[PDB]
Amino acid sequence: EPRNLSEWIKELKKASREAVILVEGKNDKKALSKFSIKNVIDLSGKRYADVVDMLEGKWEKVILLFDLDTHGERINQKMKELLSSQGFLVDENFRNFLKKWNIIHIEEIN
Amino acid sequence: PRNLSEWIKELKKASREAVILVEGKNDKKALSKFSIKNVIDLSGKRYADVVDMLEGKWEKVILLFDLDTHGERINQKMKELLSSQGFLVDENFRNFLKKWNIIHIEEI
Repeated sequence: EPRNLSEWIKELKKASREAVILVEGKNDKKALSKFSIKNVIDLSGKRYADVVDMLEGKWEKVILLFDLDTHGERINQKMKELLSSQGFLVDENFRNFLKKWNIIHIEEIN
Repeated sequence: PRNLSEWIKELKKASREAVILVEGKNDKKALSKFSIKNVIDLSGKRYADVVDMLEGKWEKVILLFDLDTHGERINQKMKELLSSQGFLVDENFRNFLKKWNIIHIEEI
């Protein structure tokens, strides 16, 4: 749907009122904050189960936004499997959309 | 160490006296192939989980995070945390990789 990064960010912000965004680092969270996207959880420094416990009974959907490099893909797969196993709806549409553009690290949006 | 082979030999020796910290499970697996087993992977753990695992058991920790931006940030974070908690932090092995331009532990 989005034609450019600007529209992608607008759509992500709207979606963030209905689902939590998961990223790897604090800097990824900061980059999103600049675009007024605040409903974000950074994984580094947390057990995977900590994310589950934080979302339980509060959010049903999670938007996965890990980097598009090998490191990010492994984490993406791990969290996708974990969250789905715990009953959460996993949204990969936003991350998959970025695969068509020249970007690897979410931090690049800043 | 004069080369990567000796670096591995020295790291293995040092791993009997200090714990090695890496970012991922795959980095840990890579070291395991060289019979270096005293390694903790950070992904999936709270920074404080590492402190609790080492307290009273190990006094020194060898930092072996990748040299990329992601790795350097984690290296600085763990260096500051571990030192604040009383652990001796060893960056000598990692710095040798910097010298040989070895960015990822999995590359070894």
